[PDB]
Parts: sequence; structure tokens; C-alpha cells
Amino acid sequence: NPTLFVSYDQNGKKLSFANWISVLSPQDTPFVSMTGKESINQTIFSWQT
Amino acid sequence: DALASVDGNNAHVEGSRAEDGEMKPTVIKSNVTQILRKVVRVSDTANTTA
Repeated sequence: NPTLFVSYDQNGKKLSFANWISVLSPQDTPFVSMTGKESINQTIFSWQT
Repeated sequence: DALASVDGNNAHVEGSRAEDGEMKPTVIKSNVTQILRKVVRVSDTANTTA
């Protein structure tokens, strides 16, 4: 039987979750982000020199 | 219908007691359907190239 209702007897919360997630795992991929890409037809290929 | 081409003799002289007849019934044959199948597994590989 409270008489003040101070931030503890307030039933029916919402939990005010956030709208994001922190994936702190390392995703740094400089080699891949620097090297280009090219669409190849078949699995095997070759290059002259 | 099995026409029963067998003719023979069924003669009667002047008033012979009409026999009970020799009617022939029909014969029914029947068939059934077969099921065919052609399977293919190979994917779209063999394109190692670009």
C-alpha cells in the first residue's frame, strides 16, 4: 500500500529498448575493400603475362 | 459385342416349340496407364570462368 508511487510501483513498463546492435567483432577488411572485383563466367580462368 | 459368327442350323418344321435362344453377351477389355520420369541433377556449374 504505497502513498507516493515513486518509479517502483509503476507496473506495466515498456523497457525502452534501443533500435540498434553493437557487433564489435572486427570487420576491418582493407585488402578486400581496396582490391577490385570482376564478373567471371566459368570457375577456372587465366591471365597472360 | 461378340457377334458370335457361328451360324449352324436352327431349323424348325412348322410349329416346333420355340427354344430358349442362344444369345451371347458382350466382352469388355480394359487397359491401364503408365508413368514416365526423366530426372536431372546437374546444377549450373561448369562455369568456373566469369
